Amino acid sequence: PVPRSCAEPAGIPALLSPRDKLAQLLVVGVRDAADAQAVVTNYHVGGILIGSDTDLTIFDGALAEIVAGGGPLPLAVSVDEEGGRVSRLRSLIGGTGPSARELAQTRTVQQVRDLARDRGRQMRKLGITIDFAPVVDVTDAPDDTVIGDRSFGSDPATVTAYAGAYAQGLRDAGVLPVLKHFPGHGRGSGDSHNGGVTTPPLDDLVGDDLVPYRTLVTQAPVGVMVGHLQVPGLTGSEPASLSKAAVNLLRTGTGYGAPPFDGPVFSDDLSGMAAISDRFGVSEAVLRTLQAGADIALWVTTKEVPAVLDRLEQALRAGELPMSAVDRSVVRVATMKGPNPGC
Repeated sequence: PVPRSCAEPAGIPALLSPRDKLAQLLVVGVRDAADAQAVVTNYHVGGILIGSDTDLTIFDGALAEIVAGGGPLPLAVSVDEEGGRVSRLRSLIGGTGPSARELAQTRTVQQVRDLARDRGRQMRKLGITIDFAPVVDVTDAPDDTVIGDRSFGSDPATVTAYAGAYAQGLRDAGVLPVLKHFPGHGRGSGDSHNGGVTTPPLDDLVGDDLVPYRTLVTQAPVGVMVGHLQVPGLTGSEPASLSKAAVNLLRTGTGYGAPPFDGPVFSDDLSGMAAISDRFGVSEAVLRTLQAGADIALWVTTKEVPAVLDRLEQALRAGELPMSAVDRSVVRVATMKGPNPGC
């Protein structure tokens, strides 16, 4: 029972208990209407994910009530909608369409902006507020590989032009675009989803994989998703999503030729991906990613939420996580969500 408020984002923390502040930083995948309604009513999570196993009849009237009942700001609703091989809402917004790789080869930059805006418009009518796209990974790997045709090209300038157009299209329609996967999955050693993955050395990334970010992180609003990527010279054997050194590079920008970034930062999926779940249980993974400076801890099921919040409250009392860090992220997510209607 968390009532809506007209307070400005910087002040939103004063309104909330510590448990509810923590809950604002969680985004979870849901099974259906009932699962989503229960997790929001009972635990007050900041958002939900329309994931691969989500029953899409949730859009038929259930969602608007679920959103209407949450507080103190509008519930976040997110989805994987890249097009081609990754298009959760294909049944509803006009099909998969072409892949990213196919787009950059067969349509202009402006036509790509057109398509993103139309698809984004249809997504916003359904209730979507966040799309985990565009991919800004750079690669020339085969179509069906883990990134493959999900990439706009093998050249950074090409990716900056086309991923930039896609993000602007979504932004045109009032949907938050999210660049992924920082600091570059395109030449990773494998698939994050069933094992540990390493990038080329940091120096190589700075001159190649990271170049699109230098200009795209400045075009607000925009989020950034950090991959489960081990980076030589930056993170050691820790995935980037759990590494404060990696998030700090994103925050400062200087080290790869970018201005600083103060927008919302998302972990990649913490539960369903072996790169994390081989080494960490869910509540420990959530603690780590918030310790790193991520604002949103993301995973694909609801059942872990009571345990996760218990562990995070423990971390607060034992000093494993300082309240200044929680408050700073709560302000970022309020800013992302925007004001309540009626204010």
